Amino acid sequence: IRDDGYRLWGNRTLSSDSKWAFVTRVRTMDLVMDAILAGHKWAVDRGITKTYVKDVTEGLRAFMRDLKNQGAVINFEVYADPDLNSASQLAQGKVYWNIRFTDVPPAENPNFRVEVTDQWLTEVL
Amino acid sequence: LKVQVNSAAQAVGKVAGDISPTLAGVLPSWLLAPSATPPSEAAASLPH
Repeated sequence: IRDDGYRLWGNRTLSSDSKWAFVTRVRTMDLVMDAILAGHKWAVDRGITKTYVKDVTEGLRAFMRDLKNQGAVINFEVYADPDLNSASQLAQGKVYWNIRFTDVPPAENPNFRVEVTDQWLTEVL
Repeated sequence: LKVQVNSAAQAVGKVAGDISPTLAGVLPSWLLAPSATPPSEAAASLPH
């Protein structure tokens, strides 16, 4: 856009959903959930004992709070799935965890409601 | 000597002109231009 070559301009992706409109909604979807895996590559072995479901449910909580403190997300929650986890499919190898995080919005349109006063109100009008 | 040699240098320049002062130090409009984007400190997750 500006100065004929100086800067790019625009962040929304070709998406039909308004939930996935930004690229930062899409990039932080995939680049935390492959950064979750990098470091937690031990989650495909070390078979399901009593501490194993408990080992990674604050293995992710301690890694995603590192994402929260560096600004990559805002506040989250990581917890094991209560209802879908069962012993019928734990012997199959399937065991579920629920991740819920919200990410930072990009300030593509900052509004500025300017208002003036002296102590509490507009003294002139 | 400022008369005769200058008349001789004007005579040489009429017969064989000088080479053009070619330009090799032509830069773009960047090397004296500040990066106006804010640094990574201003976008950090810490109130300043």
